[PDB]
Parts: sequence; C-alpha cells; structure tokens
Amino acid sequence: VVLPDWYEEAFVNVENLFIDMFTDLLPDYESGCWAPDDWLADEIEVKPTIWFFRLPGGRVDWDGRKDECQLQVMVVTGSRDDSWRLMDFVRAMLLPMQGDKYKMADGYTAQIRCAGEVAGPQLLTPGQRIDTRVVTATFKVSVSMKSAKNYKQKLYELWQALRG
Amino acid sequence: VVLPDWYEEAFVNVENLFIDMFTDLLPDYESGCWAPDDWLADEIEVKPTIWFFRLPGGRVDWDGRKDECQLQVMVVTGSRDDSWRLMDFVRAMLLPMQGDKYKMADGYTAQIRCAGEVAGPQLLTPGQRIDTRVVTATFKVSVSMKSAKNYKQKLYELWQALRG
Amino acid sequence: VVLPDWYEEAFVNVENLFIDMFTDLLPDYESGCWAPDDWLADEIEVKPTIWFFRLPGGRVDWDGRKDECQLQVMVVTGSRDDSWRLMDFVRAMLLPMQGDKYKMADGYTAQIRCAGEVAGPQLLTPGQRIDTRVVTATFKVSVSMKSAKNYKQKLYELWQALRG
Amino acid sequence: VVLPDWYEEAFVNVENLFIDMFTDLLPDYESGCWAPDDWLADEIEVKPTIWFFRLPGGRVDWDGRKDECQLQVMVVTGSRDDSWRLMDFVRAMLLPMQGDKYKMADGYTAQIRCAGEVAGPQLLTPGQRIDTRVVTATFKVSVSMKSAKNYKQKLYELWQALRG
Amino acid sequence: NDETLTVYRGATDNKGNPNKQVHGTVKGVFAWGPGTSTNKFGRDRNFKGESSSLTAELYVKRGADLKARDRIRRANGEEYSVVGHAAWDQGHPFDGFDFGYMVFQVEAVN
Amino acid sequence: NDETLTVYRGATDNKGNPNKQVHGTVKGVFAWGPGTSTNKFGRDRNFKGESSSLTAELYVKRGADLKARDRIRRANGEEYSVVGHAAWDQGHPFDGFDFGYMVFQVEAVN
Amino acid sequence: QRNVLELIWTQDFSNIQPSEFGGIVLEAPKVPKNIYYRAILVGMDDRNDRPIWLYWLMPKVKLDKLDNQTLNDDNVIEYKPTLKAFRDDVVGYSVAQGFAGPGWRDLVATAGFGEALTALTITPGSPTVTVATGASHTAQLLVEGDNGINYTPDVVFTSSAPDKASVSAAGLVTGVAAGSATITATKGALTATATVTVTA
Repeated sequence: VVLPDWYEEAFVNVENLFIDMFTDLLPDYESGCWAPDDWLADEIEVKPTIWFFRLPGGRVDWDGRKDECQLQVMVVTGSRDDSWRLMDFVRAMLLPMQGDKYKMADGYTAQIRCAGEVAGPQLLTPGQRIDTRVVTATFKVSVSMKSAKNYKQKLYELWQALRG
Repeated sequence: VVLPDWYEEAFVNVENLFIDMFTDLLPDYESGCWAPDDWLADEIEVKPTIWFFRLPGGRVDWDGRKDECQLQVMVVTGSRDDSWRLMDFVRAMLLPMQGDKYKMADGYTAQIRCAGEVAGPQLLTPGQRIDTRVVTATFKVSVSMKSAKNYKQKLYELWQALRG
Repeated sequence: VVLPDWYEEAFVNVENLFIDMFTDLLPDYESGCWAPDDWLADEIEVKPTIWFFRLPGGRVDWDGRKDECQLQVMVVTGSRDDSWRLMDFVRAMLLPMQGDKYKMADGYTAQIRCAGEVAGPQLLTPGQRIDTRVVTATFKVSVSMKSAKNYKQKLYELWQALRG
Repeated sequence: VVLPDWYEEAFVNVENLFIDMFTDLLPDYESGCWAPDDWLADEIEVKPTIWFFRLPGGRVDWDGRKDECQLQVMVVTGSRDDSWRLMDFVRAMLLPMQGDKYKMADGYTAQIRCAGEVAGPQLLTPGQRIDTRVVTATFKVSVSMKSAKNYKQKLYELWQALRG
Repeated sequence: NDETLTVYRGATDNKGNPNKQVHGTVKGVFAWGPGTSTNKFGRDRNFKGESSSLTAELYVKRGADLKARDRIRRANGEEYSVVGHAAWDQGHPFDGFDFGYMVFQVEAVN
Repeated sequence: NDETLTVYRGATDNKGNPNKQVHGTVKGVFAWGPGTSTNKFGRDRNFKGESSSLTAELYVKRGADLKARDRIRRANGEEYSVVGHAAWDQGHPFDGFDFGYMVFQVEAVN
Repeated sequence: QRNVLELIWTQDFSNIQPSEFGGIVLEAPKVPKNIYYRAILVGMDDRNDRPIWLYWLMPKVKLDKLDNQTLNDDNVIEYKPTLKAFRDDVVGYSVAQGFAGPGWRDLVATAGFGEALTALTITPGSPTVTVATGASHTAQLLVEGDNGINYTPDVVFTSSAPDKASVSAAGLVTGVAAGSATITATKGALTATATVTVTA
C-alpha cells in the first residue's frame, strides 16, 4: 500500500458490495468471489455459496457518473432444488433494485441504480465436480461512482516538476 | 539505425507514453510492456506491474491528424484487492483524460485526446501463474499525431533519379 | 511461359509494387513477400524485413477500373523499438498516398489510389521465433488497373473455330 | 444411368462449363475439378492446373430463370509468379463476362450472366505440399438455366396411378 | 547395399520462386519406422481430394553432398523432401570415435 | 570429445528490447533424442513460409557458465535457444555422490 | 488558410495584419458582399507515362449554403459549403468540361472526337542540316497526322543511317556526316518514312 495520498479511490467494486451484502443477509451461508480450500475440502456435502465473477459488457461515462458491468451470478450446492431456490432468491433480491443504498465496512455507502438480466440460469453439466449442482446466470448491474472529480491538476504539476 | 535522415518519425507510440508516465508517477512500482526476467524470478511476492499491449480496433485519418487504438490495460500482483485498487487508480487516471499533455524523454510532448472504454475488468483464472492475480481491461485511447506532413516529394524525386 | 500472345496482363500485382519500391527506397534493408533461407539462417541478429501478404476483403469493378485488397504489413527485426519505428515509417509512406505513381522494372508505372487502414499494430507473442520482434498491421490498399479492355472477341472466335 | 426418360436435365453444371472452356483455351495446361494421380506423381515440377470447387452462397429462383453460386478458383503451380499471372489471366477471362455464350460437348451452349468477386487472392501457406505455390480466390458466378419447365404433371399422374 | 538418390538443391528468395537444380547423386538407404513398426500414413482431410503424409528416416554417409532443405527422388519415381539439420552428427563424447552415419528426417509426400 | 559452444546472455527489460552479448565459450555435446530414436521436426503450418522446430538435450559439465534463458550457436552456424533450469542438478540422495553432469532442454530453431 | 477563410467569410483579408504576438481576428462583414470567385476543378488519371487530365472549368462561382459543422472530439473541423456556379458575361460560358494530357491523344480517336488516326506524315520533307555548328546545325521534326494533332512526344524516331544523321525521341536532327539518311517513325501500328539530307 504505497499509493499516493492525494488519490483515495475511483470505483465502488460492486462485487465486493454484493458479496458483503449477501454475507450480512444470511451469515450461515458463506458467499464470496473465490474458491476457499475449506469449501473444496468437502464435496459430497457443500455449504451453499454464491459467486460473483466480472464479465465484459457495458460502457462507462465519467461525465454522467454512471458505471455498469455484466457481473454474473453462479450458485453451487448439493441439490438442484436448493440451487434453483437460491437463484430465485438472488433474482428477487437483485432484479427489483432501483436506487437502493447499502453501506460497506470501508465507510462509504454504495448506490445500485439498476440490475438487468442478460442470460437466464444455466444448469451446467457436472464436469470436474459431480455431486455439486451449479447454476450460472449473468446480470447487467449498473452502479454509481463514489467520486468523479478529475485528477488533471496533480498529474500536471508532477509533469511540470519532473520536466520543464 | 540507418533510416533516411529526411524522415524523423510518424506516430507517437502511445504505449511508450503511458508506460513512461506511469513509471514517472510512481517510480517504486515498475511498469512496462514486456515481462522482465527479474520480475519472473520471484512469483510468490511480485512487484505490481502495469502492462499495455496493443489490440486491433479503431480507424485512422491522416487528414484529421487523429489516431486511435484499442490499447488494453493488464495489471498483475499478489493480491486481488491490490489488483482491483491499481485498476481503479489506472481508470481514474485514464478515463477523465480530455486534451492532456505529457512530455517524453525524446523531446516531444504528446497530446491525449480521449481514452474510452470497451470491455470491463477481467479477473482471469490463474493458469500458468497461480499466486499472482491478473486483471485485464481494454481502453479505446485516441492520440494526436506529431507531424502530418506528406512525404510525396522525396519519394517522387527518388523515383525520378532511379528511373526516367 | 506459354500463355497466349494476345493476352499480356490483367492486374498490377500491387504487392510486387510495394516490395520493389521499399527495396529501392532503402537497399540496405531487404524486403519481400517470402522467407529466404539466408535470413532464417541467423536469428539472434536479423536484417529488418518488410513482408506483404495478401488477405481477403474488398470488392472489384472492371467497369470502374478500380481494384482493392486488404494487403497486410508485417515487420520482423531484433528489437521492439526498431520494429515500431519501421512500422511508423511504413505508415508515413503508405497512409498519405492519394494518387501516386511508381514504375516497375517490367515497364509500366502503377497508380496507387488510396491506402486505408483496417487493424492497428499487432505485437504478436514470440512463438517459434523468440528473439525476433514481429508487428502485424493490415492496410486497405486500392490500386488502378493497367488495361481494362475486354477479351470477349478472341474467346468468341476460338469457340467458333472449335465448334460451330 | 436409369433416370426417367421424361426428365433430361435441370441445370448447367457451370464448373464443367468452366473446366471445359479452360481446357479448350489452352490444351497444353490441364484443368479440372479433381486431383489426378498423374499430377500428384510429380511435385517438384508440376503442370499448372486450375481447380474449381463449389462453395455455398447465393440464392436461386426458378421463376426468373437465374442461378448463381460462389464457385472458387484455385491455381497450383511451381512458381509464385506463374500462379499470380495465371490468376490474373483467369480474372481477365472471368470478371468481364456479361452475357457470354459457350457450347459444351453435350450439345447445349451455356449463357454466363455475370461473374462477381467475393474474396481476393489467398496465398495459402505451404502445408502438405511445399514446393507448389497455390492461390485461392472466390467468384460469384451467375448462370442461366437450360430448361425451366415444371414437372408437376408427371409426378401427379405417377401419384394418381400409384394411389387413388 | 545402397541405392543412388537424386538430390535437388534450391534456395527461395524474397520473390518466393524456388529454383531447384540437380546437385548430383547421393548414396543412402530409407527406414520407414523408428523401431519394429512403421509410421502411419497421414490423411489430408481438409485438402480437396486424396493424398498421404509420411515421415521417414534417411541414413547417409558422413560428409555427403546432401543438406537440409533439399528434395530427394528415389529410383521408382516418388519425390521426397528433407528438412532439418542432420542428427547424431558428432563423435563419441568420451573417446571421440566416429560412426560416420547421420539420420535425416525426410518427409515422404508422393 | 567435446566441442566449444558460443553462449549469448541477455535479459529483456520492460521495453522489450533484448540485449544479448558474448558471455564466453562453453564445452558441451548435443543429443537429438531421448533414447534410441530421434525427435520429430515440428511444422510451423500457420507461419507464412517454411521452417522447423526441434527440442534436443544438451549435456554440459557441472558448474559451467551456461545458464537458462540464453542463446547457443554451434560450430556450423546454427543458433539454438536454451530455456528452463538444468535438470538432475543434485547429488546422490542416499550417499552424496556427484555425477557432474546436467541436461539442458535446448530448442533448436535453425 | 487565407483562401479558405476568405471564401467561408466573404471578405477580403488584405488590410488585416497579424499582431506582434500572432493574434488575429476573422471579421464577418457588416453587409455580406457577393464576391465572385474563379473555380477550377481538375481531376487526374494516369496511364503509363502519359496521364489523363480532365477539369471542370467555370469562370464564376459564389457561396450558396454553408452546412452545419461539427467540431467534437472525433474529427477535425469540417468546412463543406456548397457553391452554385453562375454564368459569366465577358467569356460567355458558365460550366465547361475539358480533357487534356498526353494520354488523351492516344484515345481521342477512340472517343469519337474528330476523326480516326489513319494517316501520318513528317512535315519537314527533306530538311538540310549543316555539319558545322551553324545556324541550321540542329533541326526539329514534327510529324502531323490526319487529325491535325502533333504526334512528336509519343512517336519515336529510328535512324536507319546513324552515320549520316541520328534522330532521338525528341526529334532533333543534328547530323553526324554529310549524306542522306532515312528516318522511320512508328508508335504502335503506323510507319512513316522521311528522307533527311546532310551537307556542309
């Protein structure tokens, strides 16, 4: 952590927002954006996990203070019915999101503008993992920006100090 | 270096501009467009590096003195959070760039017109490198031309001298 | 060489035009459309070479006396900077080409109408060749036709002589 | 050959037209639509051959008495210059074709309406064959129909005789 | 014993036009297999028509006129192409004895 | 016995411009095959033109100046590139005897 | 540049002078003057060393309408004003199409203009050139066809007797030795014979 002090942050990291809000909603079922070794230790019985991986798609405008990304939702568990009901719960908690606030442990509270839908649920065939049931879907999630002020100034004075 | 003297240069090499400006901004963290052997020597602990590789996309007009390319930004480091914050810093330093100047060690100062965005961040799965976290995104960067004068004359007299 | 005498030629072979003009411009650096064994003999130190390979794309009209092709430019050398400056020189000698003449050793002088641009520079990863640096770009080059007279007559009398 | 007598033929087999007309034009150089074993016997020195293979593309209307197909032109020989000049001769004999007649050994004379162009020359890399030089091009050739009368009648009486 | 082989030598220039001429006659033997089996015949598949692909080994005397990137014609009519530098072209690392034999991975196309 | 080999050493920086200079001479022998056969020659296929690919093994004395990510030129003119750390570079696990030999998987491109 | 701004603003920026620091102002007229301009619209086409020249001659033109220009960050400023050609009085023509160039001479007969080229003759019948460097030491040839058009720059001349007089492609007749020589002029199909007498 040696980033310059005059710069604090640019974006919200909406996947961190989502994983934190899902962990807070139901602490019993863990959620994240990785594959912990503890979860991979047991496969016949697996704790239901929600995974969010960023996918390409969607432009961005700094002037309009708008950001969007095609963040996908992937749920894995030991039963097809459990996976389907978890996906239904996630869709009920994401699709009807129009101007909703949620606060992170960092201090700032994010603003979700609209969470769209691109592709429906995908019951992927069991490959490397057989017993676990996995369902994949993609959401078009648009989020606001924390700070949209431009950093032309400091770059300009750094350039002037370095060369002139 | 045996290029003809009457020709000096045509384009700006915007990736050299970007790597030089990022190295000047934070000299502690190295940045470039290759994979140095010193960086590849250690992989459990890696110095954060910013890589710019040119990708196809975007036309060019000599008459309008405008050039554009789909230069991509790839950041590699030992932590997902570090990679995400570095990508956020890069995006904050690139997207709000509208008519900005920066001087190279060659002598000329380039002019960045507008740096767009095509695809969002890509958390690539760990393949050959496991511990390192890599995030890939593509930027639509448009840069001005240094000199747009035509070289019809010298080619014509060379042709006349060679044949006639 | 047993082609009929009444037919001399149809097209210009614009890649031959380009390789000949580049060889004439700088005879020290060889250029062509193949891979000579002498060049492949040494790889740590390589003479810079310009390669033109024809690619699909672009229609043609005999009535309008206009021909076009998506001829690509590929440069290979022992340094990335040398490859970049050679590509810049090629673009300076190609993009500002609007109605330019150049004579071949055959006897006719070709007329380059306009050399467009499709894809930007491609810094291909070192595969079979490691030390050499290669950059690939595609140009939309349109060239005029040498002779556009129709050969309906001779075919018709040949058909009449053969059958009737 | 046990086809019904009331049906004689439907289409022209335009590739047979082209191979026959090219063989008649220059009998010294053989041309066809296959790979004879005699030609494959010798590869260092090869007799120049013109190959026409049918490719998809182009609709057809029985009412308008019009047919079209994306027949491609592939030339193979022992020298790049020979292949290029042969392709130029083929384009000179094919592109300026607007309402041209040529008679087959079957008895009917075909009518070539227009021979368009889709893709430019393709200097394929030497794979299985190394010494031989091959250039591939695709032509949009439109040809007329020999007989466009409908065969509803005979099918109807055959159906009536079989079932009723 | 051995059978004479016709060798064709030529270097492709920037124009891409091969110029192969007769370089003489070379004595060698063919080996259609590394061990007790034989190499399978390749299938063109994509190429329009029918053909075959073969990779054999050629044994020739040391210091022969044959060199890589050349063409070889047998006594029956088939023409082969040899690529790559000769292998096992060195003496004994311990003592320095010379076998006088080298292997050429010649590609049979006819 | 052995034959001298020219070694070229260079480290690519962020600019991507290799700087290979002469590092001296190294003594070693080549082995174009793991056992009683020889490695097949690769085909570029996609590359415009004709070339070859080869993966050989290089035997060198222990503690030599040769190191991975270097270039090797033979006495005939062919230039090879060696990648990857040396293998079998350890003593006897049970007793501790040192053979003094290491294998380098050098890629032959010329 | 000067002409573009003058045409787009309908003024005469002759009295204007750049300031000591380069500051300039382009002033729109208080009353829009209807200044007329001379326009030449010439094209180019090349056939070997003899190109084709075509032009749209017009001795009177003025502004008709200026389209809306976009100066955003994706292209340079675009000035695309349409001009309506007018009719001039001192010359009597408004729009004229003209073809020129050495190449046009080759296909002028094919285009149907005039008559087909079927006859040719070298205008100097028996030119006399002095061996010494005198007033008439050098002579210039000029072959004339049936169409009344010169064919000197394209038709090459071959001297059957270089010892007496040699004629190059330029048609020069200097003379090496006194005597009579025969010169043949051909372009691609027509042969013309001329006799040149050389004396001291």
